[PDB]
Amino acid sequence: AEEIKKQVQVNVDDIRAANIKLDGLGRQIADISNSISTIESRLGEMDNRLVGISSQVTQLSNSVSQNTQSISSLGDRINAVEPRVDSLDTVTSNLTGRTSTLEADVGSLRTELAALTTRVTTEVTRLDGLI
Amino acid sequence: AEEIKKQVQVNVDDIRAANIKLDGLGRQIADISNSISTIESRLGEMDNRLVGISSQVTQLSNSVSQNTQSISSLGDRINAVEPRVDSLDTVTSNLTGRTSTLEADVGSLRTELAALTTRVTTEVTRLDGLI
Amino acid sequence: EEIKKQVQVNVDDIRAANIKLDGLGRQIADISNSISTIESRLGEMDNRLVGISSQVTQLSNSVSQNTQSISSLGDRINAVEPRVDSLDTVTSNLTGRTSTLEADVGSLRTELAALTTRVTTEVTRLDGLIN
Ligand SMILES: [Cl-]
Ligand SMILES: [Cl-]
Ligand SMILES: [Cl-]
Ligand SMILES: [Cl-]
Repeated sequence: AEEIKKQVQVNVDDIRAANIKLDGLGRQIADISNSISTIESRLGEMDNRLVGISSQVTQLSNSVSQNTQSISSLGDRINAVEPRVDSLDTVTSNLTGRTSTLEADVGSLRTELAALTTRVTTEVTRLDGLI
Repeated sequence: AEEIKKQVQVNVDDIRAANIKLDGLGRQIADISNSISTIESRLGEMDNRLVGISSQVTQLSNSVSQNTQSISSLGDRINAVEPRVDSLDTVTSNLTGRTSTLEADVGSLRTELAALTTRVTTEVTRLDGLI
Repeated sequence: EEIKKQVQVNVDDIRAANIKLDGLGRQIADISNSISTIESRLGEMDNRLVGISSQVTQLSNSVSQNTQSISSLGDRINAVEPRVDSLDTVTSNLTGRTSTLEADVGSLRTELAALTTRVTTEVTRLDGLIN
């Protein structure tokens, strides 16, 4: 029949349009599959960056721990030096005052020795004059 | 003719069902393309975040490097101070002994001069008596 | 006859298109699984960046404490050094004053011995003139 042949031909056409659509979707899918492989490789490149940064942070963490310890060692050394310098300031104050006292005492002894030298002359001259 | 007509309608229905299913698959693919765009935008935000993290790690590294150098300089300055304080301990210990010796010697000279002073008085009184 | 054959060809073509549709459906399901895994990897990456920044901030605070300690130690060594320089100078002046005292006391020692001998010489002489 005429109506039957016409519908059959419309179905042939519609099956062709559905196959065009299937071909288009297959290409969209293939391209997406390929693009996800590149995204996975972009993730790998970022993973590589993070491994290098983490390695640098761990190296810095070790350096900070060494420096915390070195600072503690320097602190023990300056802790120890300071009282030794305080003690030298005390000993030098002590010696300065004792040196000034010696210089006064030697000066007094020098003048007293000159007075006794003069006295021996005075008295010997006097006694000699009486003889 | 009858069987043909019935199968032609089954084909009309099956072609329409295939089209509806193809349209549903197209919408699933559009959703995946949207998921891909979001993933790419997350990766781009991570790249941008890495500019700040790299900058911060480098700033930290440089601060640690400066501190390592400061510790080295301070250690050299304490290494230089220590033997100077050891030297001053020696210098002041030897000066202390020389100051104590001078104090004993000046004390002895003072008492020896007092002995001679009285000897002069005694001998002059004696000689005066004989004249 | 021709119509009957074309209708069965359409049945065959619809069945082939349905195999392809079912295959594409499964390929889309697989791609959806790949996307879910990528989203999980992004979540892990996001936290790996948060973990690095957390560690860098913590380390920065430890470094700040060490920079502070270094400044403190630097203030202490800056203060100690001029005190040691001063002790070198003061002890050098005290040494010169001690050497001068030793020469002066030595001289007064010899002079006092000479005056002791002079008193003996002169008393013997005066006794000789009287007796
Ligand atoms: Cl290391
Ligand atoms: Cl972050
Ligand atoms: Cl950071
Ligand atoms: Cl006489």
